[PDB]
Amino acid sequence: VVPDITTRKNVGLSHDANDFTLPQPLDRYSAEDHATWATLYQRQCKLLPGRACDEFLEGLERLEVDADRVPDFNKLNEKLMAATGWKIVAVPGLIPDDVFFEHLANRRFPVTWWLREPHQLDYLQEPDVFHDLFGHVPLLINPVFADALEAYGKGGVKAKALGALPMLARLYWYTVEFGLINTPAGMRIYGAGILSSKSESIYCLDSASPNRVGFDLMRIMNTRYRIDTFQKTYFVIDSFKQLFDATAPDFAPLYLQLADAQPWGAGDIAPDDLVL
Ligand SMILES: [Co+2]
Ligand SMILES: [Co+2]
Repeated sequence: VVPDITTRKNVGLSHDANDFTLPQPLDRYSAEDHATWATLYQRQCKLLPGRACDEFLEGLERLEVDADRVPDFNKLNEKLMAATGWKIVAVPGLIPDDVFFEHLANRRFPVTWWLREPHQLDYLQEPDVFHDLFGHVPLLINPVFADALEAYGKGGVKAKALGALPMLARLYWYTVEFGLINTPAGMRIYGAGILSSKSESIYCLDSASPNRVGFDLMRIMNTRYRIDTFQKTYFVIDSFKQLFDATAPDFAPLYLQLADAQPWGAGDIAPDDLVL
């Protein structure tokens, strides 16, 4: 057993014991880190036109996400706060789900502060600052998307009280992390896990292999996912409004009905799916 990357990167740093935040450690970014950031940024910006939803590419520009260095979170926050009242907060790496949703409930988006090493350029399993900031943050300037996230966050309390955090986590995964959005110009991507990826960005739109299924709240909350492979199923929304509107009803009876149900496997098609 050797220390994992999260442990190694955080040596000598602390974090709040309750909310897991710390000030962004600006001094810890090396020349190599800025170069790695610049390489990832350039790679994604070459790949994503015609694949990412237009709002994502626009958000990168409106927030002035740096092309050439790891961004200063405080500086980005000036723009994000003026747009939708959100801010990003630095965290050490993966945090508990209850803490994560509590941040979202308060319009704080947690971002892992450290970056993958150059040898991990192609892929990192852990979240890092490229995935969290480049992948997740640009859409937070869209007020409908931002409201959906806040609503997910507020749902954390009820989910925790009912032992249903994993059901809310599935909704988050299949929307915020791996969601597709249909447009008159064809299918586009809004999931951050795809937007920061070297290759999943290609597969999710070009391959006949994955299922593309119309968004359905109950179906999604009853669907397993895997973290270590490309998604076998992507869920497709018509608009960010659909995401927000999905949060309108009381989730409590949905959780209880699902508590004793057998969940769908990551690759299953349910009898009632709208398959696209
Ligand atoms: Co700790
Ligand atoms: Co993510």
